[PDB]
Amino acid sequence: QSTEDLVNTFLEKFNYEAEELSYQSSLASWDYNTNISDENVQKMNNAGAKWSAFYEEQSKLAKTYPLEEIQDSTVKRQLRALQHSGSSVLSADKNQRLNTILNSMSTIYSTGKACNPSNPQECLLLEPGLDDIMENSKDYNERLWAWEGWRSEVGKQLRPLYEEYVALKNEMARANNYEDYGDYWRGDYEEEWENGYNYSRNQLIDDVEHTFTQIMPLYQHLHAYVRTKLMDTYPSYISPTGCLPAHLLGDMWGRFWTNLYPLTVPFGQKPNIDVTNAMVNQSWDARKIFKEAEKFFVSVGLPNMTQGFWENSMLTEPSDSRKVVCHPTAWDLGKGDFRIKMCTKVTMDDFLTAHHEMGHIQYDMAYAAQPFLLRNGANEGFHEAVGEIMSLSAATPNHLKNIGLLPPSFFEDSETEINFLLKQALTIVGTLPFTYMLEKWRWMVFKGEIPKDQWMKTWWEMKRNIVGVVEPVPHDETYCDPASLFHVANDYSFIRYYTRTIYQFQFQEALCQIAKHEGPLHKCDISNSSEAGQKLLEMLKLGKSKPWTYALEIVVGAKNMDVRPLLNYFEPLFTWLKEQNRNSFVGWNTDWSPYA
Amino acid sequence: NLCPFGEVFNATKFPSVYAWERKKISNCVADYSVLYNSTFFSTFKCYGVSATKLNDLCFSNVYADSFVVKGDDVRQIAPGQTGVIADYNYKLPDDFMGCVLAWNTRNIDATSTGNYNYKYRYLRHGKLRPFERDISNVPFSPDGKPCTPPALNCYWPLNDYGFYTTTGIGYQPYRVVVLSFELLNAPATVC
Ligand SMILES: [Zn+2]
Repeated sequence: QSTEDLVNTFLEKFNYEAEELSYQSSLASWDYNTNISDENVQKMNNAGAKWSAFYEEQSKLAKTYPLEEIQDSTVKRQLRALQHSGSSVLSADKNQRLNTILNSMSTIYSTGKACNPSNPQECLLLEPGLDDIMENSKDYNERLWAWEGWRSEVGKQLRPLYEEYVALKNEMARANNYEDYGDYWRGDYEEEWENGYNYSRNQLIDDVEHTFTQIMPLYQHLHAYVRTKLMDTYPSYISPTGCLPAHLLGDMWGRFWTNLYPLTVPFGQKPNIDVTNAMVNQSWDARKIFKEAEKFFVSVGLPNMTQGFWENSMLTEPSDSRKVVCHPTAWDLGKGDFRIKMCTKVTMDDFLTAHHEMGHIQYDMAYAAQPFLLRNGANEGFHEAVGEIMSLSAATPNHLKNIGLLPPSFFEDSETEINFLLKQALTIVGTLPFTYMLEKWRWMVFKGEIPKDQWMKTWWEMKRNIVGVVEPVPHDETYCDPASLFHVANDYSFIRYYTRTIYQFQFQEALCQIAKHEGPLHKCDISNSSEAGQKLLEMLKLGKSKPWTYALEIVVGAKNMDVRPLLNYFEPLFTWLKEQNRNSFVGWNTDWSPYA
Repeated sequence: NLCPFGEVFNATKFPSVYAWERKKISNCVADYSVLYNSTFFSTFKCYGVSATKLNDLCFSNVYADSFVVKGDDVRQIAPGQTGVIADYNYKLPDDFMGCVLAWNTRNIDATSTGNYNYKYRYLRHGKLRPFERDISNVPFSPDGKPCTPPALNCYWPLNDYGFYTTTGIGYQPYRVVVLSFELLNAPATVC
């Protein structure tokens, strides 16, 4: 019996046991989501616990098996995944202390309440109140109270925990041999393969910097345009040259520029197309909407949906007693069971949502043949990107005309195209600078480049330099602004979002080329092209068996991330933006402060 | 001489694949007409014979093999196609074939909580030779010297199938009867 013979038999049985328990846990979760009741919670917890315990034992058994000895790449990848064992190394009470810190911060974020200065009695919870206020208010005073209040109560409480938070995370990382918690995080992108598919954690950081420098011009032009539009609503408040105030961006954390759109529409008179009432006129139903989405996938050549999925999936909001989670989700229960849980109302947005959910389910179907350890998307970004491109093609007018919801007579015009492009830009272009800086700061803090005494100071300076955002009122070291965001509080990496956006555009450009669409990238539809679907399918099939660089190469011909397709998509808008911003100043000055 | 083939065709319980039951039906006459007509069988394939001539053909010492396998395993029951269950649980001689019948029986054999009664053998030393039955439950280990409970590298050879109602069709339980026809070993028991 050789080294790998022992390894393969062990992996052999691990898989069998895992499949059964994973399924039981999944079923319990589905039951709780569909009907919310207390014992459904209890049953859910019990199933989850056993699955986790089983995994830990297997991981320990895996680690006492040399990996270098194995000579088969497929087997080694599988053993590698079982062998990671990241938190096992840390001491038990160190373990306990860390768990307590994490639970505490999550609770503080969830229960945090900010009370109005003007009315002591009025106190607003973030989830059903504070966001609404920030979303709708056009009053500088009101936006300010909300921003400051959340800042003061939650951030100050969070900071002592956060500091202890950081120290222990770094300690376990070094015990696990990673230099710091940051590369512990950076490890997933890292891949090793013999003929130049090698990737390393060091390389990822450099690649991110290069992409950022390239998209820099487009962002600044957008910043200038937004600058002028807001000047109309808030003339006294914003001095042109100066950076935009943080509170006025429309989101508490400023992640998305989407809600600024009513203020910023390029052409007020022309309306963005909506087919909702057309669906109402034609008596469309939720089942009807799903059926049409399935048809789009069939024409591109990807397999149609399963018999079983239609029956078990909850496609409509349950009536009467049952209580449900509103958020749409796609479920791969396991054992051949695929379900989508959502509440569907007849609206244009829902038609688009259905297409996106279906895309996720298709990839799940594609990688089923792969082994249990390898049954996943190649990288964090890839799975989301695959769902996204499908929605884009559904949204194009030609597809709607073929459906018949859009009349044949309707002709798109230049004004509508510009309006559509700007709306897209606010959501896509705006998010990238924020995402980059957030991850930037966290990584530096983990390695210790930034001293604790200067943590807030550095964070605010960075915001001015990169995102062109300046704090309304100065903030003390006691405040912990990064912690206020949910992902930071709940320890979730945000690097995935940046990468996904780059991947999606590359995929679209390549697919359109196979389809031979002639014209603008925004106009292209991949519908009714068998060939485009086929090559997408090949990438979907491989799953995690081979590296991410290899997979990207198969569909687009390039091993690395390329920001050029993103620029091509937004090029017509860019020319228009340049003409508007030719007269006004381009760029921002860090010095200007609202507080001054 | 005609005897109903219905009762082994339909039974309360069909055994597990590792303990495949062998039935000798001889001097029992089946028209074979219903075989062609009914669509009760999702898959009906006779590798050995065209089956157009089955009704006229005289049958000697026919054998029925009954077992429950999941749907994916049905193709494994074919000439060659060794895989795992053909290799370790039921072996079909490549030269000799009769008719294979497979039908989904999800509602009878599967339930929401699940049915774990059926079993398959995933680990064995050596390969099953044609039409040979291994019923033994050894402790198992590639090095020999079996360690009965928690030691490294020793594992039990039998795994439960775990059929569930919510699962996909390949996962859903299939009951399969393989009839094997011995040609001219003795004067035909069935004519
Ligand atoms: Zn998604």
